[PDB]
Amino acid sequence: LPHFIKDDYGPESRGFVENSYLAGLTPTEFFFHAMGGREGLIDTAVKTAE
Amino acid sequence: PGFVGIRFCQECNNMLYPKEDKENRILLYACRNCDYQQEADNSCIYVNKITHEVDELTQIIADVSQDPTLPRTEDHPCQKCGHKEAVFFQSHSARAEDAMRLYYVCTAPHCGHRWTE
Amino acid sequence: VRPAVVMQGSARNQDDLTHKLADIVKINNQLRRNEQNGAAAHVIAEDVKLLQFHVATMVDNELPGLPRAMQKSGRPLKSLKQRLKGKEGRVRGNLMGKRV
Amino acid sequence: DEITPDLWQEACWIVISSYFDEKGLVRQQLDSFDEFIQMSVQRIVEDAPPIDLQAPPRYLLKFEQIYLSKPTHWERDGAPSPMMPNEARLRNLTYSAPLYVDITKTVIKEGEEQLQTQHQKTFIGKIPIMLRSTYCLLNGLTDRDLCELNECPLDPGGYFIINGSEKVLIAQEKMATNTVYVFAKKDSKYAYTGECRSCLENSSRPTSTIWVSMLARGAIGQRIVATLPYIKQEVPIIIVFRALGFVSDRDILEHIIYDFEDPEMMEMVKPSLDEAFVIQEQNVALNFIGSRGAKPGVTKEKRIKYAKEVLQKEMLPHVGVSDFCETKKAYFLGYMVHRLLLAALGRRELDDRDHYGNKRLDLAGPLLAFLFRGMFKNLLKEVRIYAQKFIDRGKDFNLELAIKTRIISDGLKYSLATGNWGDQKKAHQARAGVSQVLNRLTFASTLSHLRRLNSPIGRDGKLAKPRQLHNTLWGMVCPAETPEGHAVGLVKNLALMAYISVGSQPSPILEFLEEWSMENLEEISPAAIADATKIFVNGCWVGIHKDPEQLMNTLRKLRRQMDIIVSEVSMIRDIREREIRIYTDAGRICRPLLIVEKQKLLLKKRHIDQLKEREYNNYSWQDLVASGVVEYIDTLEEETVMLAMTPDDLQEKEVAYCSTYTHCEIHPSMILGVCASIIPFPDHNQSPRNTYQSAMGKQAMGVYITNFHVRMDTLAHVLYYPQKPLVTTRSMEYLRFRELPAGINSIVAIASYTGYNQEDSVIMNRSAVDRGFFRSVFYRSYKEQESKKGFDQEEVFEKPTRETCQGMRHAIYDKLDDDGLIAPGVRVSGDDVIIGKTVTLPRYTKRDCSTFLRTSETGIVDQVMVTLNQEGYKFCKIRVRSVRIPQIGDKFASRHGQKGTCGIQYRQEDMPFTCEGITPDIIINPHAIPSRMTIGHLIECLQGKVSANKGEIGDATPFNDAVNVQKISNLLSDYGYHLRGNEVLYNGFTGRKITSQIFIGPTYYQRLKHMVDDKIHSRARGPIQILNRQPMEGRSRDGGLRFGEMERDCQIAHGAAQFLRERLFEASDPYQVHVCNLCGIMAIANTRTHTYECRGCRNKTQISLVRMPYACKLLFQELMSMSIAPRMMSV
DNA sequence: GATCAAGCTCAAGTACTTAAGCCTGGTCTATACTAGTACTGCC
Ligand SMILES: [Zn+2]
Ligand SMILES: [Zn+2]
Ligand SMILES: [Zn+2]
Repeated sequence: LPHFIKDDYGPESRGFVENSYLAGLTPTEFFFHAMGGREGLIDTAVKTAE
Repeated sequence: PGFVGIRFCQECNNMLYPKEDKENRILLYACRNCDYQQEADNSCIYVNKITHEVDELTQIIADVSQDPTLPRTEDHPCQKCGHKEAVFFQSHSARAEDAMRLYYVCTAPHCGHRWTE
Repeated sequence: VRPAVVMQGSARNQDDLTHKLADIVKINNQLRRNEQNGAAAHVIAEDVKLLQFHVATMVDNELPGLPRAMQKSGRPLKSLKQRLKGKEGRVRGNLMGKRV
Repeated sequence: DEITPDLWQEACWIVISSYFDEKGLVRQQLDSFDEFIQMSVQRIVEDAPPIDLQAPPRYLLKFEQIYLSKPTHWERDGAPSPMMPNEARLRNLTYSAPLYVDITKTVIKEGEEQLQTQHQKTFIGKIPIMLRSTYCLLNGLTDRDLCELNECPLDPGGYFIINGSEKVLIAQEKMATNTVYVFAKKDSKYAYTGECRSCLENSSRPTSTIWVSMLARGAIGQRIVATLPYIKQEVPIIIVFRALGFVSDRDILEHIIYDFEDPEMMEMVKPSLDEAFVIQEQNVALNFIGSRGAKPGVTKEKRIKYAKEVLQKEMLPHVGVSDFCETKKAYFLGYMVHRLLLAALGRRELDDRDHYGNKRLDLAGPLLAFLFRGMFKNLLKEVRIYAQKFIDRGKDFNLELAIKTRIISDGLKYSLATGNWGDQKKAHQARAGVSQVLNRLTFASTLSHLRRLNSPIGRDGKLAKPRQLHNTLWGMVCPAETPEGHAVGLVKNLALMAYISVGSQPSPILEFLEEWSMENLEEISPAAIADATKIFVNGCWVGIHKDPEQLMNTLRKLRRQMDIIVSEVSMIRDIREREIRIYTDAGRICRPLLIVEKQKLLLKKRHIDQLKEREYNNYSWQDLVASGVVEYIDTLEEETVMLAMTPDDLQEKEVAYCSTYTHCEIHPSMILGVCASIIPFPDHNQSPRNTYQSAMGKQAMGVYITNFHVRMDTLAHVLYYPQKPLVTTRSMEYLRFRELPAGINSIVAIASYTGYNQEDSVIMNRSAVDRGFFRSVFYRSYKEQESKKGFDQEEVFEKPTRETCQGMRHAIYDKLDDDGLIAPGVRVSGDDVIIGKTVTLPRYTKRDCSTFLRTSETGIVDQVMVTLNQEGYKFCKIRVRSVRIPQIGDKFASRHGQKGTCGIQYRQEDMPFTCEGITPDIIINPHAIPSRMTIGHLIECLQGKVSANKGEIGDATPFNDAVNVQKISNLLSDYGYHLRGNEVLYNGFTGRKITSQIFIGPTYYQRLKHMVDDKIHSRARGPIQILNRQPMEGRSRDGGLRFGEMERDCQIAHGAAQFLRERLFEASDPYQVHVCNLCGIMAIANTRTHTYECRGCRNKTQISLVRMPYACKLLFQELMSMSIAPRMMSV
């Protein structure tokens, strides 16, 4: 994300959501979690045909 | 060893190909278009570095110090001028698997010093 | 096999097969007269070529290289092959699975 | 002066409110259409070539200027009158304006007999107008003027009206043009391929794609080739360079490799040179190209000329199509080869096809421009043929009669009506899906549809890479809003602050660059390109520069001062590659951001003050941008931008993370879209849930528009008592969800009661429903018109009668009036007749063609409207109303994906209750919470209980540290409730307390259009199709259910053969035929005269009856049609 | 005994077939040039 710096491999930058749902996710964590959800949705909508 | 550079003809500016003087047994660079010839000076016509021993410090340029998205650190001062601040980044270049090595550049203007720990 | 259903109005609309058979009969009659009377045989040739293309596109429209038999609006005809080719066809669309 | 952290939460939202008060929600659509009308059409008219026609006398027919008046309508009398959008929606008109073009025809024959003839404002065609655009009649009108005009002030516009249908152009994604992209296909003969979809700055829309590939290592070295357009054979780059007039190999290398000190580069380019050296002249190279060209080289002269013009017009047109530009083309192709070499040597990363910085959004502007160009070309074609066939007779011709205005009119109308983007005949070259019908189910659905994107990847494709949520969609697209069907990730939705660039001319930027120290590309020597910085403008390499740092600083100062460079212009300075890409292209999705200079924001407190008094000092977002406080950053520049999530990140910390920020986020919740902005606490839910909610908010009932009583829509759901959510996000104020809400705050209790809510189901309060809880009304509009298509038969509205009409159904026609139309307030049930129409025939002389109600509707006539359509024939619209009370089977859903059907309805006496007389309006199953992880749902219920007890609206903005569950619990404990929302409930049947204290509180629920009354279906020997005697398809036709292949397989596994036979033969299409026992072919049977014979075999005694499905008989007949002889041998 | 011709085998290139099920709504449907076909003023 543009919020981070280049060559940053830290857990946050790489999408380690350290917050729980009840606690709430920071915007970056939210976006990365959305990415993972997207992955799941695509797999669900793709495996069906095969 | 070093690589071998292209030699261009002086008449048509075309590439000179290697050839041997059968009578004198000497390496010449002759033009495939006109009848020009040159006495070779390296004696090597081909070099392929399969191990790819490339020094990325030559690929790095001082202008990278102007990138605001790069991280800066005060722990590695510049040895050429003594400036404290310096940006550091990875190789991030293909054909270099051990890319976790860090390359530093001095943020001082007109210095542009590059190095590695 | 080729029911002529009425459209939203009253004009009797003909089936795709009916239109294709109509074209076939047109070129067939033309060629028959061109062979009944001396037509130089050039037209006879061209006619046989067109007749072959019509007969082919009637049973199979997905001809590689050749143009698809078009109709109103530029849509391709539904050849007999397309009527039972696969899904929504006769075998898979009306025999193995059907409305009940 | 500086905004303190305590005032930041209010300041950022003040800025956001000013933004949405100035730009709006469909600004990209309105601006695209505006730019198309002011620039695209006029440019296409100038870009068309004057058609010189001559028999001698000659005519040029040059167009010079255009005029687009306001939308008007001409009745049959021909009087031009202003047409309102509401009038178009009602009369099924097309909201279009006439296009008048000035034409100049010059006659030149001989004897100095030259003369110009000017035809001012020649009506060339009609153009449909986008509602609320500059040329729309609703432009600049106040909300009161719109109310007087029966228009909704909240209607955003941004759509067209074609035949009365609201059509919206979906933004189509495409790969950026005029930019070099080096990819690498794993399974191909080429290792690396550097392509460039090239297109003229503002013309020649077809994007000539040029490839420069490298042959895979698998031969002496790796050869470089180029797949030029109009050539079906690859050509080594060296031939292309020599064909461009650079014959010396040194010159070629000077154009490709800028640093002769790179022996790796020389060694990588050597194989292509050694492979293409026999050619040493420009003529030989051009002949080679002409020999490889698609066109046959009948003569080398023509062959060579063919090539020359291809290399001058088709190869890299964005670089220039004029003559003497071979130097520019050579430099650009050299840079393309340089990029291919850098990728092959690994010093550069391959380009990502999903990076949205490498994509462009074709909006209504460029789409209508592409259509208008092609159609104007067809118009000039028809005018050419007309004038040719008239001058051929040696006589003048009238352009008024030559100009077939129907071409442009019906073309734009057809494209915007059907979605097939292209010629009406080219139904295969055209791409469908564009110009969809605007969704009017709820205001959120309308906004999302007007802010919808589209990726033409093809739903059939099974590659997940284009469907994945790329990192570059941050702030530009909603990560949650996307369909969950077969279009996941392909159909996207813009973010709240996302703005798609409209486009701008680069001429002023080019003049500024030349005015500074930049050196043009033809003026420099290749030796200067090594250390210098390259400068591209819209992808065209213009020149080089020496101090790119101060150059970028200057360009940025100009953009921040709204100087020569406008805000929509992108300026990305790649430092590693020493290049400065400037872009003015359209379709560049970008968003605003707060400039940060040191580690402090340029948005001082005086700015917030002026924006607070925005209604007095007329200080708007435009003034904020002009003050250099905000900047529009695009996805491609985000790579070079260092954002600060919040001003807190700009402070000094114990360990400095960045300390060199250059921009800041206005508010992170702006990354969400429209249907996702309504979700409260979306940062507390699993993302799939947020996606399902973004998909259902568009299905939720409400008040889709204020003038819903005036609109005669085909399908409309209105909720009786809409309520604004007690727990609201700060973005709803901009979505206007408070003004057109789509749900009701329900006292929901998460409990297991009588297990009538298990498996994602809910229990409703019958008493609440009796008090109007979630009650709604369903409006359905039926349209019909009387056509006088011919004198043989004419349609007319009139009460049919049994003695004169023929095809009168058994339904009674007494509900109709003598005019043939039903009256409002009349009760109508299924199969009843609402429009009595009769058509004259060639029980006699007239057939009944009346319009009945859809089956099983049972509504009441809301209103009836009568007018004249475009053809001046009578046209009626009947809006029927049906009151839908929520019942078992209706779908309800919260704002967290917690969707479910009403399992049962218990009365207030049977529902559980607190110590006080509060029964839950809805009871949902607790099992729906753990797996789905919709913690936002529980937090919403808690913030809602606190809001209801406190008398305020809970702030559920996604990322807000000022509101957490502990604070909400403390506030709830202040009103005498358990801090965790739980409450003691009593069993409504027995009054006993419930051992487990139930969780209960107000939660905003929504009712979805998916009712059970519209889905229940049954059939028993109903109608059948015509070709095959099988049941129809669909509820509307009383069709039957499909007993598919999977069902056949299941019954095979069960081994129920009798059942499988009943389902596939006896219950679908039982049939009998007579077959010849000898040849097995279907015989000719006549039961009436008991005669059965096979014409083939000449027998009439050996015939047998066979019980087969009609579809089987039809299959065998279709085989005999293909000459196959399927012989049914019964022995 | 050696060379040439014919036959057989192997590899590469081109073309053809399939892409889950069932279920609900909506909108839209060829120009384009043409000759004849009647009307209707004009004389
Ligand atoms: Zn030479
Ligand atoms: Zn230094
Ligand atoms: Zn027989």
